[PDB]
Amino acid sequence: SNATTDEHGLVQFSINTTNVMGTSLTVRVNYKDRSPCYGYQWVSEEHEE
Amino acid sequence: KPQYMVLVPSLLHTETTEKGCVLLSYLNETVTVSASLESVRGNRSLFTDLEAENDVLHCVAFAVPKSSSNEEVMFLTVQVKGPTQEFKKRTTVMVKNEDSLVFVQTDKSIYKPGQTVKFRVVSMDENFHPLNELIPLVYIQDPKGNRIAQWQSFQLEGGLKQFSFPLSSEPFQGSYKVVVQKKSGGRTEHPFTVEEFVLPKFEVQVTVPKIITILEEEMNVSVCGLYTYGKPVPGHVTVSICRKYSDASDCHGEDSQAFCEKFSGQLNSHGCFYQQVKTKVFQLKRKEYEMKLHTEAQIQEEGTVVELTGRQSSEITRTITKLSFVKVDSHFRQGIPFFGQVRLVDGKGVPIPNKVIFIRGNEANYYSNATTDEHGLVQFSINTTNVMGTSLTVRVNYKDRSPCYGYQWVSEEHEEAHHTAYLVFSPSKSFVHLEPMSHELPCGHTQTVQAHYILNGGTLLGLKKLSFYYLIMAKGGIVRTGTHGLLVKQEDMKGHFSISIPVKSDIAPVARLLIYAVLPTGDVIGDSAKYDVENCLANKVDLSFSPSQSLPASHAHLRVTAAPQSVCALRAVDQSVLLMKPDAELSASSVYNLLPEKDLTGFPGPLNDQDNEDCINRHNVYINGITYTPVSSTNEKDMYSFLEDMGLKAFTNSKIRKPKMCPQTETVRKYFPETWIWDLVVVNSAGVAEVGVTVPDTITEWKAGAFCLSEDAGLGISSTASLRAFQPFFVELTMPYSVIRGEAFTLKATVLNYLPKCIRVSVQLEASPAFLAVPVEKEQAPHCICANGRQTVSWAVTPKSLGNVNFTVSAEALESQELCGTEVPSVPEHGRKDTVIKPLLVEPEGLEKETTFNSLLCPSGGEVSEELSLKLPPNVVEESARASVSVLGDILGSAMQNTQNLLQMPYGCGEQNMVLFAPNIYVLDYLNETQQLTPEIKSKAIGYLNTGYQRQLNYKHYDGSYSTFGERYGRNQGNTWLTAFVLKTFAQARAYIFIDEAHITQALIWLSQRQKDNGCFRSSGSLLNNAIKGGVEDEVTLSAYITIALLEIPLTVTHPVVRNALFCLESAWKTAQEGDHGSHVYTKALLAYAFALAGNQDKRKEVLKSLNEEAVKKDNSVHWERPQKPKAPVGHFYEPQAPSAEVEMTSYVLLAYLTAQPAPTSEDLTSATNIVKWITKQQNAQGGFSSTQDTVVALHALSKYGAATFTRTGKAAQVTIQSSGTFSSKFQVDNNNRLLLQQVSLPELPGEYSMKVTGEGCVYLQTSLKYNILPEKE
Ligand SMILES: *[C@@H]1O[C@H](CO)[C@@H](O[C@@H]2O[C@H](CO)[C@@H](O[C@@H]3O[C@H](CO)[C@@H](O)[C@H](O)[C@@H]3O)[C@H](O)[C@H]2NC(C)=O)[C@H](O)[C@H]1NC(C)=O
Ligand SMILES: *[C@@H]1O[C@H](CO)[C@@H](O[C@@H]2O[C@H](CO)[C@@H](O)[C@H](O)[C@H]2NC(C)=O)[C@H](O)[C@H]1NC(C)=O
Ligand SMILES: *[C@@H]1O[C@H](CO)[C@@H](O[C@@H]2O[C@H](CO)[C@@H](O)[C@H](O)[C@H]2NC(C)=O)[C@H](O)[C@H]1NC(C)=O
Ligand SMILES: *[C@@H]1O[C@H](CO)[C@@H](O[C@@H]2O[C@H](CO)[C@@H](O)[C@H](O)[C@H]2NC(C)=O)[C@H](O)[C@H]1NC(C)=O
Ligand SMILES: *[C@@H]1O[C@H](CO)[C@@H](O)[C@H](O)[C@H]1NC(C)=O
Ligand SMILES: *[C@@H]1O[C@H](CO)[C@@H](O)[C@H](O)[C@H]1NC(C)=O
Ligand SMILES: *[C@@H]1O[C@H](CO)[C@@H](O)[C@H](O)[C@H]1NC(C)=O
Ligand SMILES: *[C@@H]1O[C@H](CO)[C@@H](O)[C@H](O)[C@H]1NC(C)=O
Ligand SMILES: *[C@@H]1O[C@H](CO)[C@@H](O)[C@H](O)[C@H]1NC(C)=O
Repeated sequence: SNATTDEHGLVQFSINTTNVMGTSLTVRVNYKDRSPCYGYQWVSEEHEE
Repeated sequence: KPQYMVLVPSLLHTETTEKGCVLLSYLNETVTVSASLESVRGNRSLFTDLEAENDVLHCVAFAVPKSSSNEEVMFLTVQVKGPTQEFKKRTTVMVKNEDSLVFVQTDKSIYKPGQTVKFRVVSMDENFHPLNELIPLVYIQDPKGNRIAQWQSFQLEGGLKQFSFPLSSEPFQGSYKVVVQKKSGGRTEHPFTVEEFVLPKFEVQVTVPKIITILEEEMNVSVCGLYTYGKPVPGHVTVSICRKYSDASDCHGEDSQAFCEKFSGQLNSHGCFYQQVKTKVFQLKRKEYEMKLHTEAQIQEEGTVVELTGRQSSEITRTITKLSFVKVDSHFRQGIPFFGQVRLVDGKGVPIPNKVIFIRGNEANYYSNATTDEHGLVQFSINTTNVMGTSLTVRVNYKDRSPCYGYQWVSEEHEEAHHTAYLVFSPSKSFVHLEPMSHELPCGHTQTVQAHYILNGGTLLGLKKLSFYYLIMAKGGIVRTGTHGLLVKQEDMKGHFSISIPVKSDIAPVARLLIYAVLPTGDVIGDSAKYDVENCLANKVDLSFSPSQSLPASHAHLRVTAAPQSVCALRAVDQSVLLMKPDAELSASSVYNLLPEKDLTGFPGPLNDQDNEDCINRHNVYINGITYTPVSSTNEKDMYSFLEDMGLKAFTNSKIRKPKMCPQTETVRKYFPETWIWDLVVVNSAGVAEVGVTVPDTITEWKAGAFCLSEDAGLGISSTASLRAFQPFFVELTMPYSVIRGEAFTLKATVLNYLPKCIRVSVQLEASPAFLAVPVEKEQAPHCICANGRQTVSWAVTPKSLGNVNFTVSAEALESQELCGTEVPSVPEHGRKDTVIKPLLVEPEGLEKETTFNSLLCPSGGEVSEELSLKLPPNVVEESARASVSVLGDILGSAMQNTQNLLQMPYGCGEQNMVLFAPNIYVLDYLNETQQLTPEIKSKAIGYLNTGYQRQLNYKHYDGSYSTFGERYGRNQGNTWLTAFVLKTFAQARAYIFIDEAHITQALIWLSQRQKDNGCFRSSGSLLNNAIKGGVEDEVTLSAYITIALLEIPLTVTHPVVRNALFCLESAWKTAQEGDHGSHVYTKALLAYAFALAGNQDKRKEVLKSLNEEAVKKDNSVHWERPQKPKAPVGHFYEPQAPSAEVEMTSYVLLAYLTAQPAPTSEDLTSATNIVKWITKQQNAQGGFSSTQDTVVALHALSKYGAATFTRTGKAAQVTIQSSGTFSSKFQVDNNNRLLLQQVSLPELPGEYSMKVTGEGCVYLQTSLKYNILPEKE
C-alpha cells in the first residue's frame, strides 16, 4: 500500500495479522528501479531502503 | 650411398602453376622419378613425370585440376622407378582454389546529391598482374541496405573495368558501399559517403607528439592553416586538449574526458600559433591512455569555423624503458659458440648510448655487462657447452626499481628482452649454419648471405666436391633454386662461404631461405631462415605536372612514366574534397594485405595431419648402464622441422626425421571544380604525356595520383604529384549549401591581394530576377588593401525563385590616385578584374510533411491491379510536392549474413544443448524456403542436428519429460516449458531428419498429465535461466506456448487436450481483453497465432484488430514492443524480456497473419509484408537475434512468409504503371534482379494512377509523396 509523506517527511500505518511466524517488512520509495549501468564496476550511488 | 629427394608445398593451389623440385644424388643406373596426385575417395588421378640427372637440382611446375569442394585433401605418392632399385612414399596434401585479389578505386571519398559516382574495379593474381576475370556481379548498396544499381556477368578487359552510377536528386544522406561478389562468393566491399556540405578552402595543420612518455613535465604543440602554395590565413584559433580516463561504463552523459586545459590566441601571418602545456595537470595515472586534440581556426573576414580533431593518436606507454633483439640465432649447435645482438629503446623508439646493461644466461652462466655503443646497441657471443635448451634474458639500467602498490596506481613498467634457442640434432656430428640478417631487405638491390660449415668425420667416402643446395620460398610456393659446389681435402676443420641473392620482388614480404647438404652416409644437414622483404611493386611508375602554379591556364601536361606497354588509371581531384574525407588508402601496402597466403609456415594443421609413419621410440625402454632409465619424450630440432617450418613436405630416402612419434575561352570567369581528371591511358615505349586543360575554380592545390597494369612487370603505383594554381588577385565567397525560399540569409564576398603593390577596389554584385541583394554596408566606396590584405562585404540576399540560382560578382583594381596608402600602383598587368559565378540552391518555405503507400501485389499466374489517388492539402507551397515508386522481391537482405554464423556444435546439459540444436532446425528450414542453399552446408548441418537430437534424448525421463539436468541420479521432475519446447522442435526436426514418433507421443502424454481444465497448463520444474523464453511464466503465457506447440504438431481441434486448452484460451482472451490490469502484449501476440492456427478466424480477427490498434508503426515498418512505463526487470534478464519480447512476439503476430485456413487474403499478406520489413532490419550483426526463443520464431515466421511469397517456376513478373494523363512506365522483375530497388518518379500534380501486375512471383510497390505546408497562428 502507498501513502504520502506528511509534514516533516513521515508516514505511520498498521497492517492485518493473519499469516505464518516470521514477517518481513520492506519499504521502497520514489525510484527503486533505475539504470546506474552495472552494480559494482566503477561507481555506485545507491539509494538505501 | 644411393640417395634421392623430392620437395613439394603442403598447400597446392588449384589452376596455378605450382613448382616442386627434385634432387637425385648418387648414381647406380639412369632412374625416372614420378609424382602422382590422386583422390582419397573416388577415381580422380594425375601423374607428372620429372626428369633427374645425377648430383643435381632439376625443377618442375604443374597446374592442378579443380575440385568442387573449396578445400579437398588428396593423396600424393612419389615413385623412383629404376632397373636396380624401386622406392615410393605417400602423404596427404591439401589442395585449394585460392581466388583472386581485387579492388575498387572511386573518383572521390564523398559525394553530393545528383552528382555521378565513378569507380573502377581491378583483379590480379598472387603475382600482381592484370587478370581478365569474369565477375558475376557488382552493385551499390545504400545506407538502408537496398541494392540501388548493379552490373551483372562481365569480364575485365585490361585486368580492369570503369563504371558510372548517377546519384538521385533526393538520395539518403549517409554511407553507401559498392560490393563485388566474385564467382566463389568472396564479397570485396568498398564505401563512400553521400551528404550535403560546402567544401573547405583551408586545412588545419595540427602538430602533437605521436607517443609521449609518462614521466613528463610539459610538451610542445602547434597548429597552422594553409591551402594553396602554402599561403597561410589569419584567424582566432581556439584549441583544446582533454583526456579520457579508462572507464568501462557510460551512464547517459558518457563523457570520459576530465582535466581540460583549453587555450586561445591569434594566428600570425607567415606562420602559426605555438604553445607548451604542463602535463602535470593531467596526472596521467589511474587508467589514462588516449586523448583527443580538437582545434578551431576561425578565419577572419569569413564566418567560417573549420575545426580539425587532429592527432587523436597522442599516447602514454607503460614501457617507459625498453630492450629488444635484432640479429640472434634461434637455431644453434654446441660445436660453434653462438652470436647475438641487442638494441636499447626508451619509450618513443629512442636509442641511448653509453648506458650499462646486464646480460644473463641461464645455462653457460654468461652473466656479463657491457655498454651501449652509438645508436644504443651491443653485440656479443657466448660459449656452447650445455644440454639442448638455452634460455637467454637481458635486463638493463633499472632492472628492478620501484615495486609500488599497483592496486589503485600505474605499474611503472619496463620491458625486458628474452629468447630461448634450441640445438639441432647433428647426425654425423657435422652441420651447416646460416648467418642471420633480420632487417627489411630493399628490393632492386642484391644481398649476400654468409654460410658456415663443419666436417668432424663428415667426409666418410672421401670425395672432392660436396654439392650444397638452396631454395627460397614466398606466397606459399617455391620461387627460386640454385646450388654451390664446395670441395674438401681430408677432415675439413672449418670455413666460411657466402651465397648471393638478388632482392627481386618476385619474393613477397616473407622470404624463407633454406640450405642443405647431401652426404653419402645417408644424412642431410642444413639450416633455414626468414628475411623480411620490403612491400614493393615491379612496375616502377612516377607522376608529374609540366607546369605548376599558373591560374585558369590551358594545356597543362600531366606525365606518367611506367612499363613500356601498360594501361594506367589516372585520378586528379581538388585537395579540398580530399581534405574533407581522406580517400581510402590505396598504396603498395594496401595491395600486399589483399594477397591471400602472405606466408606458409607449418602444414595446414587444423584440417590435415600427415604427422606419422613409425613409433620405434617405445621399442627400447631398457637401461643406460650405471642405473636403469625408462624412455620419455624430447624437444630437439631436426631437418623435418625446418621443412615443416618452411611449409613443404618431403618424400625422401635419407635420414631427415628425429626418432620419436608416440608423444603429441571565357574571359575572366570561374566555375567547374569537383574532380578534374578521371581517365586512363596507354604508355608508349618509355612514358605518356596527358594534355589536360586547366580548371578555373583554382582557389586550391590539385593533388593527383595514378596506378598501372603491365603484362610483364605486374602493377605499379604513382607518388601523388600536385599542382598549385593561384591568381595573385582573386575573390572568394562564403555561402551555404542550401537556403530556404522565403527566409533571407547572409552571403559574403572576400577579395584578396597577394601581389606586392597596393590596390583599391569596388564590389559589384549583378542582381537578377531570382533574388534581391541588400548590402550590409551602404557605402560602395573603394577601400585600399595591400600585400597579404583582404576586405569582406556581407549582403543580405533573399531568394525569390526556387531551384538552382547562379550568382554573379565582380572586382576591379581601381587606379584612383589621392590614395590612403603611401603609393598608388593599383593597375596590375592583366589580373586587374576577375568575375566569379558560384551557384547555390534554394529549397521551399514552411514545414515539410510526407505520406507513404506500400502494397504487396501478387499476380497468381494471371493479373492483379490497384488504384492510387494522390491528394494534396490546399496549403502546399507551389512546386514543393514531389513523388516516386519502387519495385522488388526483398527477403534476400538478412539472408546474406545471418545464414553463416548460425548452426553450431551441440554441447552442454539439457538446457544448453537445446539452445544450440533448436536454431539449427529453423535455419535449415529458412535456407530451404529462400532457395539459397548448398549441399556442403546441408551435410554440415545434419551432423550438428542428428547429434544434438541424440544428446538431448540423454536428458529425458521414463515418463517422457526432459529436465535442465536430466537424470544423472534422476532427482528431478521435467520442466513443462522445456518439454513443450522439445516437442515443438521435434515436430519440426522430424521433417528433415526422421525422428522416433514414440518420443513425441511420450512427451504429449506427459504434457496432458499436468493439464487442469481451468488454467489449462501448470508449471512443473525449475530453470537455470529465464533466457531460453519470452514466456512471462504465467499459466496464460505457458499454456499459450503448449497450445501452439500442440497445434503445430498436426493435432485436430476436436482433441480432448486441445478442447480443454482452447476453452482456457477463450477465457484468457475474453478477460485479458476486458481487464487492462492483467495482460498487455506478449500474451496478445501468442493468443493471435494460437487462434489462427486453431481456426477461429472470427476470434483471430477480434484479437488481431485490438493488436493492430495497439501496434507501433514507424518508417513503413510496423512491429510491437513491451510498453516500458510500468517496471524494469532484474539486471541480467532486462534485455531479453523486453528487446527479445519485442523481436519474438512480432514474428509470432506475423505467423498469425500468414495463418488463415483457406489462404491468407491480399489484405493479410500486404500487412504481413510490413512486419517483415522491421524484423529483417532488427537483426543481430553476427547472425540471429538477442535471445534464443526469438531467434527461433523469427526464422520460423520468415520462412513461413517466404513460402507464401516466393515462386520457383515463376521466372517472369511484369509491372505497369500509368496515369489518367498520358503517363507510362513499365518494369520486369525476374529471378536475378528481385534483389534490386527499381525506382521511378511520377509527374502529376493531382495523382490518378493505376498499378497493374502480371505473371508470377510477388512485387512490392512502395510509393512516397513529399510536400511542404506553411500554416501558422502565432
Ligand atoms: C524445401 O525445399 C524443397 C526443394 O528443395 C521443397 O520441395 C518442393 O516443393 C514443391 C511444393 O511446395 C514441389 O512441387 C510439386 O512437386 C510434385 C512432384 O513431387 C508435383 O507433382 C507438383 O505438381 C508440384 O510441382 C517441388 O517438386 C519440391 N521439390 C523441389 C526439388 O523443388 C520443399 O517444399 C521445401 N520445404 C520443406 C519444408 O522441405
Ligand atoms: C495508491 O493506492 C491507491 C489505492 O489503492 C491508488 O488509487 C487509485 O488511483 C487511480 C488512478 O491512478 C484512481 O482512478 C482510483 O480512483 C484510485 N482508487 C482506487 C481504490 O483504485 C493509487 O493509484 C496508488 N498510487 C500510485 C502512485 O499508484
Ligand atoms: C670456452 O670454450 C672453450 C672451447 O675451446 C673452452 O676450452 C676448453 O676448456 C677445458 C677446461 O674446462 C679444457 O680442458 C679444454 O682443453 C679447452 N679447450 C681448448 C681448445 O682450449 C673454454 O674453457 C670455455 N670457456 C668458458 C668460460 O666457457
Ligand atoms: C547558370 O549559368 C551557367 C553559366 O552560363 C550555366 O552553366 C552552363 O552554361 C553553358 C553556357 O555555354 C551551357 O552550355 C551549359 O550547358 C550550362 N551547364 C549546365 C549544367 O546546363 C548554368 O546552367 C546556369 N544555371 C541555370 C539554372 O540556369
Ligand atoms: C484487516 O484489518 C484492516 C484494518 O485496516 C481491514 O481494512 C481489513 O479489511 C482486515 N481484513 C481481514 C482479512 O481481517
Ligand atoms: C646399386 O645399388 C644396389 C643396391 O644398393 C647395389 O647392389 C649395387 O652394388 C649398386 N651399385 C652398382 C654399380 O650397381
Ligand atoms: C576410373 O576407374 C577405372 C576403373 O574402374 C579406370 O579404368 C580409369 O582409369 C579411371 N579413370 C581415370 C580418369 O583415372
Ligand atoms: C620543445 O620546445 C623547447 C623550447 O621551449 C625546445 O628546447 C625543444 O627543442 C622543443 N622540442 C623538440 C623536440 O623540438
Ligand atoms: C662489468 O664487468 C667487469 C668485468 O667483469 C667489471 O670490472 C665491472 O665492475 C662490471 N660492471 C659493473 C657495472 O659492475
